[PDB]
Amino acid sequence: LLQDTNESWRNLLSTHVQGFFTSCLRHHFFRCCLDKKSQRTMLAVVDYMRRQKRPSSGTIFNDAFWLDLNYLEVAKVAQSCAAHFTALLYAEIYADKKSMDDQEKISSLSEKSKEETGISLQDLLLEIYRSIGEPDSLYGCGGGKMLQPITRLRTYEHEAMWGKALVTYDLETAIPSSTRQAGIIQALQNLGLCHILSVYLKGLDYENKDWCPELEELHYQAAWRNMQWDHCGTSYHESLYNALQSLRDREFSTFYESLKYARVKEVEEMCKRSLESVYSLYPTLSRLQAIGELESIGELFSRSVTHRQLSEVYIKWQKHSQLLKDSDFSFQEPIMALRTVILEILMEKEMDNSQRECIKDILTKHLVELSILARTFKNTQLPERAIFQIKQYNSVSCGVSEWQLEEAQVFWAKKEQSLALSILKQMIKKLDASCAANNPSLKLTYTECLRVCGNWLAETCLENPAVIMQTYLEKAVEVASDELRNGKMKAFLSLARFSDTQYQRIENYMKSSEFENKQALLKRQRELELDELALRALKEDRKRFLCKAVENYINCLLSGEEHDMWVFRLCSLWLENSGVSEVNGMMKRDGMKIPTYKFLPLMYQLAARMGTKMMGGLGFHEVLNNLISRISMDHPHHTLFIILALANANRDEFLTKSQLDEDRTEAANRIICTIRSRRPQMVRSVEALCDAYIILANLDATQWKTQRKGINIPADQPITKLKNLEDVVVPTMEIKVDHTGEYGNLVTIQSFKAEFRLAGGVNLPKIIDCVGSDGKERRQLVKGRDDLRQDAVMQQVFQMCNTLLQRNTETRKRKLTICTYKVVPLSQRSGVLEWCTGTVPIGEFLVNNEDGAHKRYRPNDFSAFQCQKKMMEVQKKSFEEKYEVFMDVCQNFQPVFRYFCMEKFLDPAIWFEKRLAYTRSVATSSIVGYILGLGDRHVQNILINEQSAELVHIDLGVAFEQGKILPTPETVPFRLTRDIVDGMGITGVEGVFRRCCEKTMEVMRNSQETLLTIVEVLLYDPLFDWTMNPLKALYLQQQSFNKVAERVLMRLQEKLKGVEEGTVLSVGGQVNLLIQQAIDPKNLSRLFPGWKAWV
Amino acid sequence: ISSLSEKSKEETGISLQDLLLEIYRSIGEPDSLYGCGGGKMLQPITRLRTYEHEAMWGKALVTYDLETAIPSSTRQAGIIQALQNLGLCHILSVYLKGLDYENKDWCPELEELHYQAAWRNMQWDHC
Amino acid sequence: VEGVFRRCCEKTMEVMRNSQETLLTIVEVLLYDPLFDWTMNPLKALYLQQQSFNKVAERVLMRLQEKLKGVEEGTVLSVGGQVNLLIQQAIDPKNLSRLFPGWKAWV
Amino acid sequence: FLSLARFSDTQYQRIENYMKSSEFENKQALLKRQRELELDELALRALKEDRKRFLCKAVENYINCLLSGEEHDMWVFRLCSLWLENSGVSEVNGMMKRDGMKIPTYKFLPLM
Amino acid sequence: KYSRGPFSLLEEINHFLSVSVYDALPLTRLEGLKDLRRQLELHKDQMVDIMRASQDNPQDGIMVKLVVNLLQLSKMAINHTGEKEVLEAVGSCLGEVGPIDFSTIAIQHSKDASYTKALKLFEDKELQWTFIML
Ligand SMILES: O=c1cc(-c2cccc3c2Sc2ccccc2S3)oc(N2CCOCC2)c1
Ligand SMILES: [Zn+2]
Repeated sequence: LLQDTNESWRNLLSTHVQGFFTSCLRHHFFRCCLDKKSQRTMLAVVDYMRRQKRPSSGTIFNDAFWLDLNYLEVAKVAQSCAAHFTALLYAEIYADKKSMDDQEKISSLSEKSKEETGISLQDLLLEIYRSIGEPDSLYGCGGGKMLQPITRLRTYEHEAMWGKALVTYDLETAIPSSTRQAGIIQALQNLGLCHILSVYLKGLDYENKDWCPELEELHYQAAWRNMQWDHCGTSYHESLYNALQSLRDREFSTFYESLKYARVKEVEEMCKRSLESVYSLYPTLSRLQAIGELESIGELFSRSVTHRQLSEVYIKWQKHSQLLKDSDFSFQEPIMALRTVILEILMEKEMDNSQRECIKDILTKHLVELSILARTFKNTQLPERAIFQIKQYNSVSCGVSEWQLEEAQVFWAKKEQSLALSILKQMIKKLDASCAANNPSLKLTYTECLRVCGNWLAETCLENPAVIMQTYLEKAVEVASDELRNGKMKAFLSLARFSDTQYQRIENYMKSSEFENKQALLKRQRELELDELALRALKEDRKRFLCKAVENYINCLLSGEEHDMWVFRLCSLWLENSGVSEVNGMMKRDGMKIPTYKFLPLMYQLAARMGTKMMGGLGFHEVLNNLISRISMDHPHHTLFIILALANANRDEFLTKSQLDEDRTEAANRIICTIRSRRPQMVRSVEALCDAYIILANLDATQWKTQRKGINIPADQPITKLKNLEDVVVPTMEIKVDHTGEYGNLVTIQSFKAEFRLAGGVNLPKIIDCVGSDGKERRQLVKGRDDLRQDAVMQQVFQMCNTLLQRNTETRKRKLTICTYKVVPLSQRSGVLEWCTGTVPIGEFLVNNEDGAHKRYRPNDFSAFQCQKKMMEVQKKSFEEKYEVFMDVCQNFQPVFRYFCMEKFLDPAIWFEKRLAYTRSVATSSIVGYILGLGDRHVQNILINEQSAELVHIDLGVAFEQGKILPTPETVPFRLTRDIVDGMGITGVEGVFRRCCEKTMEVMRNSQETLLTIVEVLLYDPLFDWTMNPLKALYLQQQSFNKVAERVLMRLQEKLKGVEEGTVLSVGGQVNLLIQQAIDPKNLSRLFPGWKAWV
Repeated sequence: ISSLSEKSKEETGISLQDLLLEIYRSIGEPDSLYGCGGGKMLQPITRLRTYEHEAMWGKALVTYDLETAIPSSTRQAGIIQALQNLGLCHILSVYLKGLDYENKDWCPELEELHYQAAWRNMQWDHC
Repeated sequence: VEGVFRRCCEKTMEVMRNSQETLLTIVEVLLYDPLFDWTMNPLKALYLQQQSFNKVAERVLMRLQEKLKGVEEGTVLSVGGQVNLLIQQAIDPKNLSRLFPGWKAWV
Repeated sequence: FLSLARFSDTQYQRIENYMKSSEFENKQALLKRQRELELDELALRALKEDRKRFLCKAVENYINCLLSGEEHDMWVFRLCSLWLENSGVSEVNGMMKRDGMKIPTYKFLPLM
Repeated sequence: KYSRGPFSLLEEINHFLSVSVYDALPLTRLEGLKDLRRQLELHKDQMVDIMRASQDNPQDGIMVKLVVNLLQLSKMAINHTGEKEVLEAVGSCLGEVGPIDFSTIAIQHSKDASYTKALKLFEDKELQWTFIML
């Protein structure tokens, strides 16, 4: 093909290869049922030719079209050959080519493809996504094929809607008999209806011929899961049943032979497949683990058994269950079922009272763990079955045990609150009567029961706050060795939360307009005395609740690390009641014993409150200074730069040639003096480095604006004379927080490269290279005449959101994160930030005038300059004409961003993985930006990583819906323009994007209190300067503060509760509203031209 | 009520709470069945009656299948009722066919349920 | 209150919730009547126990909307939860002891 | 008719709430501190025109709904509310004069 | 082998993979497989540590790499003398890891490294062909 002239070879080869692929699609015929080796040979030819650069010097799409091919047929052949990622890529290429051909002259494309080629694009995409195994991608395939009963049944099995699956399996009879019976049996088993399933299987024997292998497979599965030891190429469940039978009959040779046969058969079946996706390995791994556990139990039971051996095997089981924390329930449940069957067999074949109790205790612990695991997956029948089995084996006489608390939790999870509360209150009564919580074994159960009952009563509002406070929560704290510490921490946190709720209610009422209206009405004489008495009582109650909440928060922070993020709330309270002596005393006596690292995420805010106004032993400023000094003592590498920045707020004019600000500067100076008194060398070196950065930032570079190759730093700059800083860690590096205070093996600054580069920008920030102790170079961006503190605090919020996302398993399985970069402010107008490598602005990649993606691909559309001019010319006119102009521009400007992943990742597997990462990044960033009200999301403020395809958000100055105050406001929650959606693939926002948005929105909703307290702490920082001002508005587009603060807090609370336009919405409804608002051309046409809504 | 019920059971041998529950069941007023008391909510029979009152048929299946100490005839009657109210007609038919194995004891209620299932499913063969 | 009373309260509260728009517009028509005179003034306050009007009107309407939506002190509740909160507030001697003696909270 | 009236009323209520909101007045105050004033005037006129259009559509469809049955009588309140808050529009007045005078009079009884 | 100190679980797995770099008959690996399975049943806490370490870049984690390598080795043992004994050892090793969430979707098969560098060393599209065929 390289030497082809007049496209003769091209035409001939195209015709013959198309004929081959068409012949592969039959089903006899003249040529059909081709060997898979030949199909793979032709697929390899196509795959090789797809990656070669054509002489036309075009794009990757032309390279994909060396031969005139119909890629739908190739995609179907690849799917038949189990090349699922290749099939998906070829389907995407075919759809793109068909769209381009149509423009020259899914449902519509699917029906057209069915018309000529006889292949439905939608059906092929659904089959490919089913083969791949990614769960969310199955939701982007919707249309006329979602009404068939089999599709609905598979969907119901996806969400484990077993009742719906059972109903639909029983209803539809046109389904093939084997599939219907298998689905019915599986649904019955997943609902816990073991006896019903057994009777159903017995009734299936009537008027039935020889069973197909699936039927006896399910029969043997039900037999071994129900312990029906009566009835009897061996398959997996038959092998398991036979092995359990042999173990019961003390025939170990047959046991080991059956297990060996099962291992060999499972491995052979797994290895005969294609091994394309990781999701294809999980069932085999689960079955192999079950076989291994059974073999270990058989080896244990072969000889005499002791208590220590059973304890050891249960410990091993618990360790392996901990390894399976993120696995799906479909893979963990069979292992648990085999475990409980094994334990019950050991129970029934013991004949020894001493070890019988040990086996019973192990079985009870296993069944409690199974109940908890089933509850975590929103399963309500398996926990009930486990509780029933516990009751069968654990007929109690004392009446109090650990498993009954789990029974109460199970009843609560089933939305039967009366039963749960009655059980738990009866248990509390029994525990109180039995003893005074003096038994070490019953202390944990009593404390947990009291705390859970108090929390449940608080939720149901069935009891007044006084009784909840006095009878359950304070009692739980009083009742209360890692388990004891954990219980103490939980009780302390619950008491603190309840006290904080009461205090916040009192404060809200005192600030409420009803209270001031009552006061005004009284202003128009025993009434005055009564009001004075009521007001003093209200103030006393407020102070008592605040003190209790602060004390219990401090005690909670001292008992563990699971609730560290609550420290924000504590600080908030202490920062809003600085004049209260009791809070200061609690922070000085017990608050000074909290580990210092827990205060690290608030270090920007705390240091902003330094002053020299309230002094003395109980003075707020003295306590704050002591706390900050101790924190900086323990963690110099996380705090010292902030203190220097506070002290060096006005060093720019010092190096060239208000009361609160002066007090903060003096307090920072005394803190720095203390640090230098302990560590003089490090303080001196860091001060020298900060001076070097500040001097370099102020160096003018307006005469190097055009050049991009690289400019050597002038020799007179102090930055070039710093060498071998053995105690100065690189400032733009994420340093792992050490609970201890050694910080031994840290990469320190060694040298700075003599040359710096410019990447553009209005103020021309400078890119420099820092060589550390090892052979690694770090890029740093030094910026002058710009404020970087807002970026730093927004990055802190991003890190907190990242921790929240990692905390929840649902978003942790999808690896949903926010891309972050370290920012170190140095003064009021200078700073240095980490320059991520491999990142490029999306505007640079898309709408570059020279070699943008919109010019390389699709060169006959409007240029970016043309669109900009057209949209600018119509700004001062009516909104309707804006709409026609914007629609005309969008008609002649089509997205081309989907090629980004196509050019860089030629392997279909890597291309799929990178596209999925891109879509998840877009979803997470969009939702988090909406929650934080992040705005000014234009093409130059969003970067993409060329190695991971993920998105990074920069220039975070505008947030908290302040972009809606500018002239021509921003009427979108986030950027979801046509290029952004086009990068997501053929399904757009209908597959992975919507589900990931829902999963992160649910995470935000479940942590609304923490997000409110974090944002409340950060917004009342006197140094943030987040509100929009006329100067900022003019620059962006070429007390009252208190009121806007509570307005922003209220709007954030509404967002995190789901209340939009007064209507409360579910997560799905809120996400739908957000998406349809973001993609609406009506809003996009009303935006600023600099936002570039058409891109 | 609970203290009064336990004192009455201690002296007279009759509990007040369960007597009130029985009286309210006999009367048939639906709301009054919710305030009888919490003394005997744990027993599976009370929970099953509560589920049947609220038409919680899935929970009825789960509890009827789980508890075996319940007298047999009541258990199969409840299972058949719950299966019928969920539309599982074919599952009910196969379940009834499989129940025929234990035909040693046959109370009229099972035959009545068999005939009801036969005429509702239009079998025209269960004679 | 544990039997018929609680369930009937839940039923009527659910009816009020399902008709929140109709109730809201009826009350909005009622309140803006120039002859209703529903607000409280010191003369009536002294008699009972021996333009800010607009703002009071929207405050009352917002409180009524919150009541009909089940939003109590910023937390949205179910019908059962709202009825439980109302019952425990009404039967609480803690609140009853703070009432006017003419109300006769002990009766 | 009732569904169309309810949707138009929802749109009109959203526009009115935005006009009577804190964000709108904060934006106006921020602008109060030269083409931006013209842009604000254009936006305000467009918003008022959309509000009036939605109000007129809602009133018309409520009137039509009250003329076609008796299941939705209690919506007359809403209609009157609109007419009682938009006395000077001069389109709602004519719309009530022409088509609102054919409504059965007993439906107005609970508002007397 | 055990010079310079003992081996951790990660080191044992890396040694197994490094030996797997050499291509030979699957039966020759059988004994080594057994050793691996012993380690895999004695250092599950080290497995937890490995899984926590590999979460930053799940694509090149060693547990999914080991699973893929074992599956490929079992595939190469079909229709050979070592079949039904190599498969048993592979199943025993794979039962010691279980269905751990590897946080990846695609399988990479662990392509060669020196081959890619040698290919990148060439140009002109004809010397690359010569290198491949040679
Ligand atoms: O607040 C900013 C501004 C800037 C910036 C300043 C001037 C010019 C440019 C940029 S961005 C950029 C990125 C790649 C290629 C070209 C360009 S142009 O860059 C960053 N970061 C942080 C994350 O890592 C990448 C750099 C943060
Ligand atoms: Zn054929």
